[PDB]
Amino acid sequence: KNIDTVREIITVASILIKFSREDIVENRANFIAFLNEIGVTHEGRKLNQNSFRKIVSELTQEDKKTLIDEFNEGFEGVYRYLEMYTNK
DNA sequence: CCTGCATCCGTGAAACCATATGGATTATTAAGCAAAGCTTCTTTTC
Repeated sequence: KNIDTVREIITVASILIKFSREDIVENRANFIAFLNEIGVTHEGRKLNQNSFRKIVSELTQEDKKTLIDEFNEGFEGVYRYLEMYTNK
């Protein structure tokens, strides 16, 4: 379904903020322009801000859990250091 | 002067005035923004 399109969204976000290029995620319209030029596609077309908030909105809680769990896999070296000093 | 004793010092187990002043705080406004809502094009139904 659309869940796979969201998977490529967060994966491109993972590469994007992983390679020290941050400022293009927090602003939204330029980010959607970036996603449209790299050629992601939900239902045969480009991405609208309404369409973006729908596809983020129309979404299941367990799938969201799956997406953040998949997202945390690249950022493992940060989290091991993060929790090694919090084992109280 | 140099051999010979003493010791002793270390060492561990008040109030105000005045005057700037600028930095800190508050108000005030332009920008912007997410969310909503027209307007037309497809898409699905009988």
